[PDB]
Amino acid sequence: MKTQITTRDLVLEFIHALNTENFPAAKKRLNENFTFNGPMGHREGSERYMNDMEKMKFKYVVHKMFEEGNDVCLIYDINMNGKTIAASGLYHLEKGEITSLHVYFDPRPLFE
Amino acid sequence: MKTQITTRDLVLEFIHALNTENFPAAKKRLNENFTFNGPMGHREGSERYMNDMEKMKFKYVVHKMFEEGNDVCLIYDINMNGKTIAASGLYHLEKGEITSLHVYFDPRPLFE
Repeated sequence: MKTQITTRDLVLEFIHALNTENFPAAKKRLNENFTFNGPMGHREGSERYMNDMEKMKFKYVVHKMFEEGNDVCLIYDINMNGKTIAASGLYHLEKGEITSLHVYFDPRPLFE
Repeated sequence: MKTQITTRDLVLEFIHALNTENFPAAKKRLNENFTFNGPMGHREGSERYMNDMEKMKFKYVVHKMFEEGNDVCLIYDINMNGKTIAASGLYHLEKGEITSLHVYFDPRPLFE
C-alpha cells in the first residue's frame, strides 16, 4: 500500500528476477494459475512454469516495451542455452499479477 | 493536409489493404526501402515485399494493437495458405511511412 508498483513495473521486475536467477522473486509476480504458451508447448500453473525456469535459466534483453489495457508486450532477445532468439512476449495482468504469457518466436535454431 | 491519419491509422490501413487484396493501396503505406524480417527470411524494398504479398494473399485478424514511440506491435492471426498462425508483428514508422516489419511466429506448421 506504501509502494507505487504499476503493471509495467511488475513485468520488468519479473524479467529482472529471471535475469538475476531470483526464481522465488519471479514466482511472486505470477498468479497461481498462470499459463504459458510458446512455440514448444504449454504449461499450467506458476509452479510448473517456475520449476522449468529454474532449470532453463533463460536470460532476456528487452529492446522495446508496449502496454495497452491489461497487456504488456516485450520485444526481447532470449538467450536459451547459448542460442540467442529474437522474440515477442505478450503478458496479461489481472489483479496485480501476471496471469499469462504467450511468447512468439521461430524455435527451429534450437533443434540444430 | 486535410486528413487526420495517425501512425496507428497507417498500420491499420495497411492491414485492411492486404485483407481486401488491395495491393497497390498497401504498397502506398510503405517506404521505398522498407525491410521485412520474418522466420523464413528477409526482403529488401517495398517492391519485392509487395510482389510476394500479391502472390501469397495472406489474411490477418488483429486481436491486439500496441503503440510506443515510432513502433506499432500487432498481435494477430495470419492465414497463410490455409494454415492459421498466431504471430506478433512489429512495425516501425518514420516520416509517415512504414519502414520495417519484423514478424514473430513458429513457422514449423507451414512445412507440414
